[PDB]
Amino acid sequence: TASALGKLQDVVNQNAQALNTLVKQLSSNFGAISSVLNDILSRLDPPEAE
Amino acid sequence: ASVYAWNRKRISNCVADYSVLYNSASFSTFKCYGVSPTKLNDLCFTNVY
Amino acid sequence: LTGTGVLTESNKKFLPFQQFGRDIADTTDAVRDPQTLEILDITPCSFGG
Amino acid sequence: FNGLTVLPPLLTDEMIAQYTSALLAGTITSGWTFGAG
Repeated sequence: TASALGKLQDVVNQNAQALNTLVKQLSSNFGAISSVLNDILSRLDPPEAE
Repeated sequence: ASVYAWNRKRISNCVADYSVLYNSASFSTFKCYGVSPTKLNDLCFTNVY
Repeated sequence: LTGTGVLTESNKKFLPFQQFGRDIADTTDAVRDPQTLEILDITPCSFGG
Repeated sequence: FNGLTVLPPLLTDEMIAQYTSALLAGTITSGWTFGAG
């Protein structure tokens, strides 16, 4: 039965969950017109992008 | 056209330089939204209406 | 669409109505060139400490 | 690919298995004595 090593599995899982959340957080707009930085920097003027 | 029956045209399969619109001074008003008017020469679109 | 990277051939079986694919972080991964039907991956340039 | 990189550990599982076989070989043959002398 493989369930014996619960702790060693859960210490990996708890880290993997946060490491995935930190990268998935990148999608959000935070109120900007568009999430992609190169998109904003292309369709817009340097005085606006800031 | 008259505002009750406004007129529409659909443009595709085109190659156009907008720079002349900024050399011209015949427009009482010229305002664009959502795109920087100077960079229009570097872009592409699926249709223009 | 601007960018930088390493273009490579790819085996992604894009369907005729599709142009490009995205990764989980919402960035372009593959593209279809506007002059040929081939499908290209984009991979970032090498970096390190 | 967005600036995230793992780093390798210093010791390797073979060195750790050398340690954990030395401790066994000591405990089987020498009792406690090897720990304090």
